[PDB]
Formats: sequence, structure tokens, C-alpha cells
Amino acid sequence: MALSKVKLNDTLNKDQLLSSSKYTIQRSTGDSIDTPNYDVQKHINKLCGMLLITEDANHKFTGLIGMLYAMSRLGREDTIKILRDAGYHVKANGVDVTTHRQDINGKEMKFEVLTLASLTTEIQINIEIESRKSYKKMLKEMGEVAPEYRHDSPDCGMIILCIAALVITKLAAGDRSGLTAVIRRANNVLKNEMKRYKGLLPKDIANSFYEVFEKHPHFIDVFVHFGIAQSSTRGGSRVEGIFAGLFMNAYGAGQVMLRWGVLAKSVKNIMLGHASVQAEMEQVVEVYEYAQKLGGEAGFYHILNNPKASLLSLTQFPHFSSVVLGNAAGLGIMGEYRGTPRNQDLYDAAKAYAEQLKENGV
Amino acid sequence: MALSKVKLNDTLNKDQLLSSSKYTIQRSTGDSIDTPNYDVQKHINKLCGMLLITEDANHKFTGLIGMLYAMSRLGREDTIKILRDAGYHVKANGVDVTTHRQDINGKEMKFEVLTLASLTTEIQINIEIESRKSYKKMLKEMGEVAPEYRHDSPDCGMIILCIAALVITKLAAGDRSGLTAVIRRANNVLKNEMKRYKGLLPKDIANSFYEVFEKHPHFIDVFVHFGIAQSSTRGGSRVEGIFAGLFMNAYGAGQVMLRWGVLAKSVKNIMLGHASVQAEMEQVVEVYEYAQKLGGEAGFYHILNNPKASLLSLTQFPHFSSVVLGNAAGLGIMGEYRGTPRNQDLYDAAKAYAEQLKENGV
Amino acid sequence: MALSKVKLNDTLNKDQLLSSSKYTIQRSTGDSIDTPNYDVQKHINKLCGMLLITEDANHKFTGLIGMLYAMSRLGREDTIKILRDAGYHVKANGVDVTTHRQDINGKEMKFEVLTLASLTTEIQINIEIESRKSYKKMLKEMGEVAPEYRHDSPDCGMIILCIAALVITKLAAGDRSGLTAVIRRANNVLKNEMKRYKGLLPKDIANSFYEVFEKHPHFIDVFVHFGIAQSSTRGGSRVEGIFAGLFMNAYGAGQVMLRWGVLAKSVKNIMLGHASVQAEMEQVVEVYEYAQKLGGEAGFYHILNNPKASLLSLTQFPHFSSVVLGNAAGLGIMGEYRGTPRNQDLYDAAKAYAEQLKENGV
Amino acid sequence: MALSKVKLNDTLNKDQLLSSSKYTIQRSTGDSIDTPNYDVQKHINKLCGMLLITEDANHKFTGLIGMLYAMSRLGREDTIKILRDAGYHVKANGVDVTTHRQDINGKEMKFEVLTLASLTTEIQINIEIESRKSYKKMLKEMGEVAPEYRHDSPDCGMIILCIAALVITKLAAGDRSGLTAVIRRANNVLKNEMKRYKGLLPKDIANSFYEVFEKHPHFIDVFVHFGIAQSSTRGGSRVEGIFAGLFMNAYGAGQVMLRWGVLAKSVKNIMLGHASVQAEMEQVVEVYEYAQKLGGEAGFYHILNNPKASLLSLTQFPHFSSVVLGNAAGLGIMGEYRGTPRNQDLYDAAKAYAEQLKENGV
Amino acid sequence: MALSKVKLNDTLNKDQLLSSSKYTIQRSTGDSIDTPNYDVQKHINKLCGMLLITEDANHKFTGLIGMLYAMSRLGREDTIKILRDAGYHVKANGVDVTTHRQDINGKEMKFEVLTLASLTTEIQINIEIESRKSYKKMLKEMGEVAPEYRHDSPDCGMIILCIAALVITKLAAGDRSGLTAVIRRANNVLKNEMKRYKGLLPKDIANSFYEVFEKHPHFIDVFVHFGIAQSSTRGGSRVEGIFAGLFMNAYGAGQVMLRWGVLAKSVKNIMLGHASVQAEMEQVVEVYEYAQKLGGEAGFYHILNNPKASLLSLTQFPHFSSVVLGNAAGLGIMGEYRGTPRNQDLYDAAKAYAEQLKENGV
RNA sequence: UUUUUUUUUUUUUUUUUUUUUUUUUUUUUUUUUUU
Repeated sequence: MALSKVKLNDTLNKDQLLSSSKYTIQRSTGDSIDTPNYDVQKHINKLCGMLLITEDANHKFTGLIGMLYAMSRLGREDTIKILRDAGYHVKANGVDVTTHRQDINGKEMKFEVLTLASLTTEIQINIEIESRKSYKKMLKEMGEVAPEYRHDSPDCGMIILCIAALVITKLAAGDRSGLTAVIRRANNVLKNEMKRYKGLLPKDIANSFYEVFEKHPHFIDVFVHFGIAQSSTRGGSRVEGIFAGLFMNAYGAGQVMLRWGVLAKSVKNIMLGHASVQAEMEQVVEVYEYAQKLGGEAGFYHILNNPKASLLSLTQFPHFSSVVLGNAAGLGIMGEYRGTPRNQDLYDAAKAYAEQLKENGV
Repeated sequence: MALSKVKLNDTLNKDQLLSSSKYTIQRSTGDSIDTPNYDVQKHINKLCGMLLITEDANHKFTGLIGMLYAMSRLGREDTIKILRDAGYHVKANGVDVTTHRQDINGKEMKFEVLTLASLTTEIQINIEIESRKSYKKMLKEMGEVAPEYRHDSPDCGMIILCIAALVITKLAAGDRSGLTAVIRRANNVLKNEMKRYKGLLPKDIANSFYEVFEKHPHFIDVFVHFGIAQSSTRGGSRVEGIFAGLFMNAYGAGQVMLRWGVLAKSVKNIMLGHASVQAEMEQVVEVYEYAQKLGGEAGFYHILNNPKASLLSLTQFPHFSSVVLGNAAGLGIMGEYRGTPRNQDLYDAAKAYAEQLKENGV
Repeated sequence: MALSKVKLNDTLNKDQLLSSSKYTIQRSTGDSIDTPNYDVQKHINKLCGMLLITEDANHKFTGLIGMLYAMSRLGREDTIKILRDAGYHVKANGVDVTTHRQDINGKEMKFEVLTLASLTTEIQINIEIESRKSYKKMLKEMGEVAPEYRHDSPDCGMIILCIAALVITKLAAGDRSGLTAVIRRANNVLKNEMKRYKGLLPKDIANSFYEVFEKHPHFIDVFVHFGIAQSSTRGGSRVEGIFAGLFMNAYGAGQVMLRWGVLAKSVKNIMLGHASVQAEMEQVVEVYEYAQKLGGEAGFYHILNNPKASLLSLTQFPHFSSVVLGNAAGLGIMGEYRGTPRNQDLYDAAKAYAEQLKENGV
Repeated sequence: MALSKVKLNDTLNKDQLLSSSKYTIQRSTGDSIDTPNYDVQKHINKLCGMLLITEDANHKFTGLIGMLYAMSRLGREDTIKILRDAGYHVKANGVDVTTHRQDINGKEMKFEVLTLASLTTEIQINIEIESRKSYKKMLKEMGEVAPEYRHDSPDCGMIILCIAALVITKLAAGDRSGLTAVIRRANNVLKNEMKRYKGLLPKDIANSFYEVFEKHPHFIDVFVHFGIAQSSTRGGSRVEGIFAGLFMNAYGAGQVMLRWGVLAKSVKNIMLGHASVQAEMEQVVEVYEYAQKLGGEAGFYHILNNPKASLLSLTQFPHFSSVVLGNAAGLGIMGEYRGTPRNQDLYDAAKAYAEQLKENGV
Repeated sequence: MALSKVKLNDTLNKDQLLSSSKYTIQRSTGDSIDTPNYDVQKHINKLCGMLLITEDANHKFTGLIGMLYAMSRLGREDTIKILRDAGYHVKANGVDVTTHRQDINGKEMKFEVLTLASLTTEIQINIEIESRKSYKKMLKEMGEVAPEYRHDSPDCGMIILCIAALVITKLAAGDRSGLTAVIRRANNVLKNEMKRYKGLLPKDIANSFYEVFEKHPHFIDVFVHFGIAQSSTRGGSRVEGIFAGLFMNAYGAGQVMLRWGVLAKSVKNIMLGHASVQAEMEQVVEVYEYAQKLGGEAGFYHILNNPKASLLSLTQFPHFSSVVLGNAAGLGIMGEYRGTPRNQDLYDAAKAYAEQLKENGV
């Protein structure tokens, strides 16, 4: 009857507001960050292969190198386009290949290097020298190495970006907490690669990536759109296939409570007949409809500092949050989720109901 | 049938009337309030950092200083634009950096200061001296301070503006009543900051802000639009993140009764079958439609002296107001809302119904 | 079918007729009523403050003084404009500040006074003397008065105009009947002001205002447009905000029956199925449409002698009027509305239905 | 299809014909009827006040006197203009104030009188003498009379013109039939006036007015336009409002059948499905459209001998007239309307239907 | 498509033809018919009053006398103008008042008479003598007669012209057939006049008028334009309104079939789907458009011998005429219209349909 | 060929207004596991 139209869609109104605000704040530093093109991908892959075959190398700039691989795989104009869509005021320090001369210990030698505002030909040739030394050492004691053991093979950048995906998985919390689980998974898979190569320091690579993402954030959006584009394609090697599964596994972070609530719904937890949640039913329905409307680009918000993610938190609905938490904990799956309820009574009640309901499960 | 068009939209008619009145009253004082630009933000941030690291400093002009930070972050032309939209007759006393000479206790020293019609180089250098003294004292007994303990770090203005948001939350009542809850929340959060710095007098900062807002009101609109613009952006630090959540938490003040009425609706309180509210159903529906039409810019009205807010008060609908109050109190959530009903009988009846309905909740 | 166009819009035809009549009657007295400008507002506010702080003063010309405050706040040209729109033939006796010399009891003293065709410097200095005497008396027995206790504060004219709004509320009846309710409300609010000052004689002020409005009517339109303009603004204090709520509360006088009819509609009173009102349905619909078309400037008609208000009276529809009256009385809200129905049977029937319907209200 | 344009608008054709006839008949008597101006209004009001305060005076020329008041309130040029628009051949015997000398019973006294072609200074001084005598008698037995009891007050002419409006109400029939209802309505109100003054002979005033309107007709148009102009104004008193309501109540005389037909339509009387009225539907629609087109100046036709009023009579549509009559009589509101139907069967049928439909009205 | 322009407007072509024929036939008798002016109207009215008050007078020349009254009311120049527009070759025998001497039975007496080429002073004085005799007889047996019983009153000519209008009503047939209905109506009205006077022989007056119109036709056009001019005026009495209504009632004679066809259309007679009338639809539409174009001066054609009236006869459309006749007769309103159809089958069919449709009328 | 009957219009009731009433007032950052 007439009551049905008594409503208030504060969420939609906030959305409209933040979408149309008429004003803007600016930093506009004016940086001149680099951007390569399709050409130097081969040199970069060879470099990553050297840095992989070499043992115990200081995997410091590895995350940077992988981001450069990504930008080269993408394209100058496309990178610039997404950056301008993101709203930046930066420039394109074009990259250029060149030879470097160095009288190494009484020998003039040619050295393939790239001009950059962040790299140094010194460390480049150091890397190349160490790779050459341990590579000839590897040639010793067997006579020859396979093609799948040398820097020339093409899967190196994808191997690094797999770890990058493992890190962007847990960057939601992003406090160097999930490093242990990251290492655990990276050893659970990639065993073939860990035996085929040796310059694999997962902890060091992850720390490097953490530093990179903590300082320069725009690489986040870069890597995101790169992974999305790579997934949409159907081409690539075995590593590219695993990479896509890993990347997509990190969909929908900072949104777990919604799915757990759907879970407790599908289990038919009795406690939802309580008036204290039957009230909030309306608003929770409305936010669910909002998420359904947004559809695709919904899971990657909390990855970023996108301000519209705060809407999708049921922490403001304490009774609902607490009952869902109690249900999931009674199911014995909330391993170490450092959350908290509000109505401890409802939490304990739902937990007791669930554990009672499971043991007598036919 | 024919009865459906018997209507009278007094609210819309009042809206049209006040929108088009043909006349205006003016004060037009002719003040020459200052306005900085993007340049001096660094000096101001350093100043706020000094005033933060220093202990037990008289946080008197801190609210003013934060407003100056805000105007500098915004822009001269934008501030002037919003002021003219607000309908002011003021001028732009441009700010200028300069050095000040002072033979401090037998030593001529240079002193970074800004010409202003509100500030004094004397108190500026006093602040700087006190900061330097306690900073070298902090350098004692440890040997060195971290970069996150010195005035040079960039989060100071945002730290102050967080408290500013906590204050504009309760400025709706605006009688220095919510100061206790403000302090409570400011200690519930910002514990990291309270340990990282020491010049934190929340009560004093809040009193300063109260004085500032009580005297000069235009800073209200300034701070509002500033927070809105900052929220719409996404590029920010952790402090900028917390600030946006805090600011948005103060959306929709002086409108709580609408949401509580929606609550009592969603609970299906039996008492709304009463004819004495079935009558007023029409007008309450109409005002709800008006609010839905206005959409976004609806919650910030009561923050201001905007005259159109008086429409959105259901106090003129006594039966509806009383039943909603009784329902919410029966739910045991109306903590200390100093309201009053009219039909005490309906109030008590709804409260009894609700408390009866909760205890037997399955 | 063809019957739908059988119609007769006597209301619209009367409207057109009275709008275009080709002739006019004139009085054209040729008065020289005064008009100040923005300058003397401060002196007038100080005068009102004196007349407020002084005790038991004969609040005789207070309504006149408040109207002068209003004209000064408005502007000479604007007052003249609205008067010419109202169709007057008066002149502008310009006001001028000056000093007056008077050897008070052996002392020559200067006296701030304004030349006027209504005021006298004698009574002006009498007021000032009494204010000074009781002000120094107030300074006794405490040592000092606060700034919010002296004539210098700026809220005096608004304080008077609040009572003016309370009076123009009930001026529709305008027979000195609502004075009791006026006093009741004026004591229900303004308690802070009644304790902060003492020259508050609400009955005397109201009688003064009644005399003023009974004699000079043009001040009615003046005060109306003044209140409208003040409400549209936002820059104001507590008193200014209260004033606007009070003024707007008097919207739509002599039109209560329409809203009560809407009420009885929303309650679905069974008696409207009667043919004796199903007939008049058409004309009542038409007048409702006329009111909806006029929209804003509809509620202030009965305040004035505007001749077009007689249309908006359902007294000519006796059956409808009587049923609405009976319904509202059965709801027990028609307190003392000295009205009368025509069909006493329908009146009693609707009342019985309503009271039957309320007691069994679920 | 093609049938829709088979039409014949005899009404419009008659209208065009009578509007353009090329010829004219003339009487052109050449009278020299008087016309005053704004000056003598005060003397005339004093005279009417004398004739009101005096008891049992022969209210013979009172209607004439009121018409003179009206012409004085209007203006010489305006009266002449409307008369020439009406198509007269008369002159303007200008009025002039003067003193008259008369040795009353051994005393020479001055007597304010006006030269006129219809008045006599003798009867003027007789009136003044009688007023003076009973006025001093009224001064006896109380000591003093109020200002609202003497001839000097300004509402006398309006008091007379109220009765004039009551008479022009029923002048449509204009056979001295409605005198009883007129007296009843003069006692329904004006009770305050009947107690405040005593020279009130409603029957005598009405007979005087009847004589005046029966002889001189042009005063009809005069009084009409006067009332219209007075209504359009707003500046007035209680008597002025009363008068306007009374005057407008006489709008639309000799047109009641149209409104009663609209009534029977809005009730949905079943009998209109009869073919014998479905036929005449077209012409009745056409005349209704004609009336809607004329709009405003439609109700005052039957007041005059304007020849175009005969169009707006549904007596020529016997079936429609009879069914409407039967419906209205079945509603029990056609009190004493001395009409007649044609199809007595349809009349009785509709009456039976209506009375059947009312008693079972839910 | 192309077929729409296949047309033939024989009616318009005949109209153009008869309008422009280039030739003329003439009689040009050269008569010297009289014409009075405004002066003798009073004498003529007195004469008619004598001839009315006198009993059983031979109302032989009464129609002539009334026509002379009409010409006197019109004007010499205007009569001559309309006659020349009608295309006559006559002269103006001016009328002149004079006294006649006659030694009546031994008494020389003065006798008011007018020189005329049709009248005789002998019969004039005979009329006057008879009037005087029966007038003094009327003075007997009551003592005095009222002013509304003597020849001096002014309504006599209008009283005669009312009967003249009743006759010109039925002159369309003009075979002394409608005399009975004429007498019936003349007794249905004018009862007041029939009791107030006695020289009223309606049959004799009508026979006189028939003779006059049968012999001299130009008086027809005279009387027509006179009635039209009198109707357009408004300044009149009861007899004038009566006369105008009567005159206008005779509008549109010899055109009844058009209106009856419109009637049968508005009833939606099924038989018009027949192809035999769907064919003639075009031409009947065209003549209807022609009549609509002519507009006003359309109804008075058949009154005259104007040759253009033969167009407006649907007798040449036999199927349409017969179906309309059958419809109207089935409605039971074609009382005694001595017409005839052509398609008797269609006539009977439509009649049966109509009478079937009426009895079952809801 | 054409035309073809019926008929003046008006008629009752009635000024309008009339009550109650400033609004605000509470709590709250969000994220956190497994593949």
C-alpha cells in the first residue's frame, strides 16, 4: 500500500554526489617516468633470464624490472592513456637501447644497456657478468645446459609477474602480513620452475614489490589493467595460463563478508528472524542491489584508494555483521580473520546453533 | 477516481516561493580576508609539524591555521568562486612569504614568516623556537629521531582536519555538548599518531575550532567543499583515507528521525494502522518524495543556516513522531537523544509492543 | 464520450474578469510617510536595546519603531517600489540624524535624535534617560553587566519582530482573540530572552501592533515582504532562524478547511459516497486545481483584503463542508474552531463513524 | 469519417448577425442628467449619515442618493464614457455646492445644499433638521454618542449599496417577488449595523430602489460597473468586503439551469442514455462551448435587456430541460423555482431514480 | 491519392453564374409610396392605441398602419436606401400632419390627420370617434381608467408587430394554413395584453397582414430589416424582448430538413451505411459547406423570392431525404409535415429501427 | 420544381474569516583467512 514508497537511498545519493562534485584538488608533480615500447622486450626478457639463472642475486629492482616488462608488453600510448584516465601530470622519458664500453680488468667489452632515469649501466653489466660467470659454472660439471636453463628462454617476466599477482592478492591488508602464506603457495606451485632455475628468492622479490607499491602507486593500476588484458587473451605459455588463474583468484578483496553472509543465508540460520536484523534488511538489500548494478568493476576497488569502497562495508550494520561472523565461525572456516562482532550474544548464539547443526548432520 | 487529484503540495510551493523572492537583504561588510595559493603549503605543513612535535603548546590559532592549509590546498580563484556563490562582499588579502630579522638574545637570526592580517611574526618565531627547543631535547636521550617524528613530514594538516571533521560532526547541535564523545572517538582512533607525536590537545583544538566556527562562518562552507573534493579524489595517504571516512560519517545530520521512521516501518510496528497517522501519511510521503528528489545535497543543510531545512522536520506530525520515538526506544537504541513525543500514549504503546516483540524473538 | 466537455469554469471566468476590469477607484490621500536607509539602523538598534533593557516602559510606539527598523533594513527605493506596486500615492519624508540640545535639570546635554513626522525628541530623550537610569541601577548590585545585557547588542529589532510574526499569525481573525495563545507561545519560547532582558510586555507590544495594523495597513505588506526576504537569506543568528520558523508557521491562514478535507480523504471516510457530495466533486476539484496553479502566493491572501480570496471558501459547498467538519471533530482535533456545518445529520454521522473507527484502531 | 463535418452553428451565425446589422434605431431624448465629481462625496456621506441616524424617515429618494454617491465615487468623465459606450444622447448637468438661507421659525440659518435638477433645498433642510432633532435626542438619556453613531462616519453609502446589491440579485425576475428573501438576508447579517443605527427600513429602501430601476435603467449599468470596480480593488473595510461578497453572489442570474445540468451530469443520471436527448447533445454542447468562449461577461446579461441572452436558454431543448428538472427535484433542492418541464414522464422517472438513489446512499 | 481532386462544384458554379449575369429585367412601375419620419410616431402610436381600446373595430388597414409605424421608427433615408438596394424605382410621397375641420352633427371640431395617398381623413375621424365613445363608456361603470388602458400608452405598435412576427413565421408556406397555430400561440402568450385591452381580433389582423404581404411585397424586406435592427438594440421593455424572441424564432424557414438530418446523424442511424447514400455524401457535404460559408444571411432566403434558395433543398437527394424523414417520423416528432419520401423501403426501415431503438432505451 | 410541423425567455438557497505548533539534540572510521 502507501507505505511501500517510504524510502531513502542514501547510498545512491552519495554515489551521485561523489560522481559530480564540480571541484578538484591537484598535486601535479610533473615527473618524467619512463615508458618503453614493443622493441626492447627481447632484451628485457634476456635480462630477466640472466637474473633468474644467476644464484643468490640481490633481487632488489626486480619489481621495477617486471613493471618495465609490463609497460613494454602494453605500449607507450596505452600506458599514457590509462595514466591520463587515472588523472596524472607526468611525462614520457623515452627509452633507447645502446652499447656501453668498459675496459673490464684489462679488456674492452661491449655491453648492451638501455638509457633510463632509474637504471645504471654499472649495475646492468654487474648483473650480466654474474650471470655469465655462474652460467659457465653451470656449463661445468655437466658439459651443456638445456635451452630451458638459459636466459634466452621467454618465460622469465611471466614467472616474476606470477609472484606479483601473489602479492597483489594480499595487498588489501598490505602490511607485510600475508608474506608467509604467499611463500607457502609459491612453493606449493612452481616446483618445476624452482628446480629448473635457481635465482628464486620469493621473500626478497616480495619485499621488493612491497617497496615498489608502497612508493609508486600508479604501477598498481598499470599491473591491474595488464593482468586483465592478458587474461582476456587466450594466447601464451603454461606460465601465462597459471598467471591468469592466480590473478583472477585475487578478485573481490575486502568484500568477503558479503559472500559469507550469502553463505549463512543459504544455510538458513534461524537467528535472522530477529527483529534487530529484520530492520536493517532494507538497507542491506539496497547495497546488494548497488553491487549487482555495478557488476564487474566491483572487486578491485579495495585494491585501490578508490573512495567509493567504504559503501560496501556491513560493519555499520552491527547485528548482521555479528550474526554472520558467528555463523561462519561455527562452521569452522574463519581461520584467522582478525575481525570483531558487536552483539557478542548473537555471535555466540549463531555459533552454537551452527555447531549443533553440523554434528547432527545426516 | 476523481478523489485522487484532490491535493495540495505546500512543501513544493514553499520551495518555489523561497527560490524566487525577487528581493534581497545585504550586510556587505567589505572584509579583506586572506587567501594563499599552492606555493606556501610546504611552509605551512612544516609549521603545523613544529606545532605538533612541540609539547603542551597553546593550540589557540590551530583551527585558523588548518583553514589556511585548506585554502592553500584549494586555490585562490576557487575559494573566491565559492564565496561569491555563497554571496559575499569580501576581498583577497594576498599572502606573501618573507624573512624576518630578530636579534634573539644577542644573535641575529633569519625567520621564515608570512605577511597576514591575522598572524604575527612574533608568535610565529615563538612557535619555531619552542619547536626547536623540544626537538633538540627529543634528540637527546635517543641520539636521533625518525623522519616520522619531525616537523618535515607531510601529514600534519590532515591530522588536524581529522579533528575538524569530528567537530563538524556534532556542530549540528553545536553547543559544546558532543566534546566528550569527540574526545572518546579521537582516542579510540589515532592511537598510532598519539604515540608518534605529543602536541595533541584534543579538547583545546576542539575549543579553538568551536571559537572559529562560532565567529567566522564562511570557513564552514570552505571546509565542507574541501572535504567533498578530497573525498572524490583517490590519490592520498592513510591519514587522507581515515579523513574521508570521518567526514562522510557526518552526512545527514538533523535528519535522524527519517531513518528511524524507515526502521520502524521495516519492523512492521502494528500501531501505524491508527487513523491518526494514516491521515498524515500523505504529507509525510510528499516530504519523503521531496527529499528523494533533492537526492545528494540534502544531508548538509542542517549543518548550515540554510532556510530550507525546516521543511524536513516531522515534529509537525506529532503522532508519527511519537510512534517512531516509542518504537526506537523500545528497541533500546535511543541512547540520550533529548527529544520528546506528543502522544505519550502512542509512545508508550509502541515501546511496549517493541520490547514485547524482541524478547520473544525466535 | 461527448458528456466530458459539458463544463463551466466560473472560477476561472471570475478570475479573468477581476484581473481585467478596465476601471479603477482612487483615494490618493497624498501622505508623506517616512522612509529611512541603511545608515540609521545602528542608532535604531541601540534605541530598541534601551527600550528593552529599561523596565516597565510604555511599549506604545514599539510597533512603529519596529516597522522603521524594517524599512531601514530594506531600503528606500525598495519600499517605494513595493508601495507603488501596491498602488499608493504617497511621498518619502526622508529621515535625518541630528543632535538635540536640552538643559536637563541644570545640565546642557547632547541627545541623538532623528527628525520625523511621527516622533518627538522629547519622548526620545525620555526613553534614553530612563534606559540610562535603570542601566546604572543594573550596574549596581553586580558591579558590571555582560555585553548581552546592554542596549548595544544587535538582536533587539529581531526580538520585536518575532512578536510581530506571532501577531500576524492570528491577524486573519484579527479581533484581538488570539492574544492569549500568542502570549502562551511567546512564553513557551524566548525564555532565554525573557531572563536576559526585562522590558518585555508581550500583551502591550501586541496591543500596540494591533493598533498599528488597524490604522495603517500598508505596513502589513511591508512586513510581509520583509519576512519573505529575510527567510530566503541564510546568513543569520539564532533569533533570525527562530523568526523565520515563526513567520513561515503563519503560512496558509483562512485555508484550514482544504487541508482538513485532504485529511478526511486520506482517512477514507465512508460518507463521501453520498450523491449529495459526489455532485459537488467537480467544482471542488476545479478550485483545488486553481489553487495548485497559483501555487506559492496563495496562503497570504486572507492576510490581506485581496478580493480573490473569497473563491477559496468551501462554505458554499455545504455538504462537503459539513462532512469534513464532522470528520475532523470525530478525530478530536477541532479544538475551538468557531465554525458551523449545514447538514447536521451528515456532520453527526461522520463524527460517529470516525470515533467508532478510532477506538477499534489496531 | 466524412460525417463529422456535417454541422450547422446557428448560434454563432445569429451572434455574427446581431453583431453586424448595419442599422440602428434611436430615441435620443436629450436629457440633462446630473453628474458630480470627487469633491462632494464628503457632504453626501454626511447627508446619508443624517438620513441613517434619523428614525422612521421616509426613505423615498434613498436609491437616487446612493446612485449619486456612486457617480461621485466614480468620476464625471468615466460615467459619461460608459454611458456613451452604452449608446446614450444625454448631457451633464454639473453639480455645485452652495449655501441656502432660510429664516427658520424666526432664525436665519445657513444650510449646506447642492444645486440639482432632481433635489430640493426644502427637503434637504427638512432632512437635516430631523437628523439634528433626533440626534440631540439621542444625546439625551446617555450624555454622549460614540463616533460610530453620528452622521460623520464614512460607511453610510456602502451600507445603502449593500441593500442595492441584495436587490439587483433578484431583479432578474424583477417583479417584487424576492423582497421577502431580501429582508430575510438583510436580517441574516447587518445585525451590528441594525443595532448601531436606526434609520433602517429595508422594505422601504427596496421599494425605492425598485422604482428607480423601473424608471431610469441606465443607473443599472452604472451600479454594475461600480460594483465591479470596487470588487477589483482591495483597499477597504469590513463593509467593503461584505459588499463585494454580496455583489458577486448575484453573478450568473437566469442561468441556473446550466449549472443544474452539470450537477445531474456529475451524478450520472441514467436517463441521459435516452435517444431523445442523445440527439440534442450536439446543440447543447455547442451552446456550452459558446458560453465558455464568452467566459467572463456572461452572467450579467439577463440582468440587462441585452438581446443575446435568449441563446442561453435550454427551454428549447425540452427533453434535456425536463430530465434536469426531475433530477434536481429528486435531490430535494428545487425549492420554489416556478419552472415547468415538457416530458412529464422523463421528469417523474428521473425524480424517482434520484430519490431511490439517495436513500440507499452508502 | 490522385482521385481526391476529381471533383465538380456545381453549386458554387451556379452561385458564381447567378451572381454575375451581365443583364437585367425591369418593371419600374414608378410608384410614389409614402415615407414618414421620426416626428409623427407619437400621433401614430396614439392612433393605434385608439384602435386597440376600441371594441370590435374593423381591423382592415392595421397591417398598413403598423408598416407605417415601422417606417417612421426607421427613417426616410434608411427606408429609401434599403429599397434602392433591393432595386426599386419608386418615389417618396412625404407625409405631413394637419388639422381637418368637420361640422360633426352640428359641431365644428378639429381633427388630427395626416395627408396620405392611401388614407382618408373620413375613416381617421371615424376611428377617433369610435375610440372616444367606447373610451368614455369604459370610464363609465368604474369612474376612471388606468394609464395602461388608454390610447396614450406607447406599446401599441409593438403589440401589432408581435402578431406580424407570428405571421411572417408561417409565411414560408404562406397559404393561410398556419393561422390556427398562430392564434393558438397568440393566446398562449399576450394574455396580460388581451385582458388589458379589447380591440384584439387576431384572425382579422392576420388576414389583413396576409392581404398586405400578398399585394405589396417590399414591406416584407422593410419589416425584416426593422426586426433585425430592433433585435440588435437592447434598450427596450417586456414587449420588446417578447417581440425579439418571436422574430428570431422564425429564423431558418424552409430549411428544417437540414437540421433533421443532423439529428438523425447524431442518433447514429444504421441505415446511412447504405451505398445509395454513401454516394451522395459528397454533394450533401458540399452544400453543407456552402451554407456554413454563407453563415448568417441564410435563414431568411425562403422568406423571400430570392432565387438562390433552391440550392438548399435535399429533395434532389431522394435516398438521403427519405431516410431522414423515416428517422424523424420514427422519433414521433414529424407532426403534420406534408412531405413525402422517395425510397419508401428505406423510409419504413429507418422508422422501424428508430421506434425499436427508443422503446428499449435505457 | 420549391416550400409544408412545434416553442418567447426569466422564476430557489448562501457574504467570507475563526484551532494546535519554531527547528536541533544518539552510536560508529574501513580493511584483516584458505586455494
